[PDB]
Amino acid sequence: TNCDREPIHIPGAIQPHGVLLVLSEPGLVLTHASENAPAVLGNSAEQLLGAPLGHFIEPSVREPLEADLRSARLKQLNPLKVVWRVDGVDRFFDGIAHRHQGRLILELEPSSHREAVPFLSFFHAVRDGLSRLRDARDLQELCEAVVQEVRGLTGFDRAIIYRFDAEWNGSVIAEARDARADPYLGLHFPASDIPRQARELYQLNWLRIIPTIDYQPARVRALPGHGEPLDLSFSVLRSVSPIHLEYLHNMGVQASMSISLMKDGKLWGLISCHQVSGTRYVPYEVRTACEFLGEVMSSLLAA
Amino acid sequence: TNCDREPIHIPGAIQPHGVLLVLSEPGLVLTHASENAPAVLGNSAEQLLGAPLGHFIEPSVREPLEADLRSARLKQLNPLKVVWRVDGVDRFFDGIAHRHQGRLILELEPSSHREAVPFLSFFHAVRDGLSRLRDARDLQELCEAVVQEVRGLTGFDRAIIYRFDAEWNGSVIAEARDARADPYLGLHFPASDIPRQARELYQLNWLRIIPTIDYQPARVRALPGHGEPLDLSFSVLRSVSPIHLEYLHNMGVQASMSISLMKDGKLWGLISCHQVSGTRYVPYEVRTACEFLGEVMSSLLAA
Ligand SMILES: */C=C\C1=C(C)C(=O)N/C1=C\c1[nH]c(Cc2[nH]c(/C=C3\NC(=O)C(C=C)=C3C)c(C)c2CCC(=O)O)c(CCC(=O)O)c1C
Ligand SMILES: */C=C\C1=C(C)C(=O)N/C1=C\c1[nH]c(Cc2[nH]c(/C=C3\NC(=O)C(C=C)=C3C)c(C)c2CCC(=O)O)c(CCC(=O)O)c1C
Repeated sequence: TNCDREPIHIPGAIQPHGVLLVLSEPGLVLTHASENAPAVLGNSAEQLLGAPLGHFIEPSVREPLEADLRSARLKQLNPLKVVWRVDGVDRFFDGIAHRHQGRLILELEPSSHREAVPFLSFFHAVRDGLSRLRDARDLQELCEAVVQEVRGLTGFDRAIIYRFDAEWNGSVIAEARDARADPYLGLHFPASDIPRQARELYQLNWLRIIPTIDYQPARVRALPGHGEPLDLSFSVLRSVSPIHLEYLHNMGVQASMSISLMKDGKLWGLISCHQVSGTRYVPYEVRTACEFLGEVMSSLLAA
Repeated sequence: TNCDREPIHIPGAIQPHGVLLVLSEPGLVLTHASENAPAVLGNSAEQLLGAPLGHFIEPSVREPLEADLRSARLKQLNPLKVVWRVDGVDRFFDGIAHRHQGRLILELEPSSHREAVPFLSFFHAVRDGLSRLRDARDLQELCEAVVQEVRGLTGFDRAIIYRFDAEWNGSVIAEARDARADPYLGLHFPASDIPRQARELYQLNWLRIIPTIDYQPARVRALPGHGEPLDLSFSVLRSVSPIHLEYLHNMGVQASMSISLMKDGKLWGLISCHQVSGTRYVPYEVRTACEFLGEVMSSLLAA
């Protein structure tokens, strides 16, 4: 048994700082809604399950949202602009929608505290970041550039490159840190700290974020006949394995984010980030800029 | 003599669809203004020369603009938001500012016809583009990906990869085209079609755009004692060599854009684009996304 066996892709629950919905196609009837919807959205699961999405959307953004949701080109279209009209009182969300195993999953995170131009911060992050990565003259300089850039953009206490060896053991080959975070640079860890089914999932889904390791999972409720494990492999809000939360607690880490580094189709390593005290809800534009930099680094892993 | 000798970096004039200003430091007094300022800005050179920039800027965007102009971090801060208050009647511009040879040059192009979210189109362009470039499995697939993406983003009739050989002759090794543009794929051209001082300039300044080859150059006027050739090497609006305009006329090309491809610090090739009929004022976000893709391709020129 041991670590390789837990089915981390179907926990039945999400991290409660966003809301997860499942939408029928083509009608966009909600078949599933996470149970934190009252706190986040201002509606109960009973109001949600079996209602059409449009009923809750401010009418002027409604048709474009529905058009996007039916597009597949789906992302490419993320993030979706979601204005949730309840009281109302519009609430604003970035929607991240994806299709997996026959389900259309729409995840809602509250739109950033504004106020700077939308997507300007992404524009600058990836331009400045690309040119620092291109200054690197070898693999070690690349790693140190990436970790400095990611720590700069996010404000995480620690950011490392964690490289896998042939046996899937890993080592900390680059680190940028606040002084206040103990230095992990140079440490090697056994393969079971990132077990096989996690590594397999992380070859497909290149980003995970845990803005606080102390949260109450919000169960995903479903219409009768629906529900039945929801495959959450590509869902950003997926509740993470409790044994990993305990590992982070024991490391003394309150919040985490990691990004897969790919090479020739195979997981090569991770950019891994920790907040040592306090939480870390990384804004959408920052997270996405960091993933973009990880894709650039992955493409450069030919030098 | 021949082609290598013309001093293309100091033509004394600009392409008239934007305005070029030179600003003193730290006071931001205009020492130079291109003579098309009446058409573009609504002020004469006489009103401009020796006035402080702030006098013309809408007061609520004035302090941040001046702060940026004095920053160096200068870009990194481009584009600058420039609201020009004359009549007034605000007019809106993207400012591209740079320092070169001791001058602070501010170039003003009219802000795009709006209306979509600012920088959203850049966000999508570089994300979708990066993932198509990463699908390429060899140099030829890379070239064909780049040319398809750039043509898709811009709408140019033709987009090619033009690769330099050891003697600086070039060949068209990839092409995407409207059918209506003759195919240049496979053609080789002599080194003098892109002469030595152009190639040297294009190792430093990675983008040039000619939205119409038929334009009246707008001379750059200067305060007494100033003026004296303005080095326009890094200026986007720099008027281009008339012999090159004739070459484009003769190719049957009405508008052009090219991007340098760099490898190990040396010019490797160009992404070159043509509009065969009609003009092509590529919006700022599109141009900048194309340059970003050229930087990615340049970084990948290790495979
Ligand atoms: C057998 C069970 C497990 C033991 C024992 C253990 O130590 N982890 C077990 C299961 C497990 N881990 C993860 C995900 C995971 N683990 C890491 C490990 C590290 N983070 C670091 O910074 C370092 C070294 C400094 C190590 C080593 C990481 C980065 C991750 C990814 C998640 C994150 O970024 O925090 C999982 C999967 C958790 C999930 O996706 O649900 C499991 C089951
Ligand atoms: C000796 C004078 C010149 C002769 C003869 C000639 O043919 N060109 C001469 C000078 C010259 N060229 C350029 C810039 C330039 N030339 C090219 C050439 C090509 N564009 C194509 O698509 C192809 C093949 C299909 C060729 C070959 C290009 C791309 C450029 C860059 C400008 C642009 O993108 O249109 C200059 C410099 C012009 C300037 O920067 O002021 C000069 C002096």
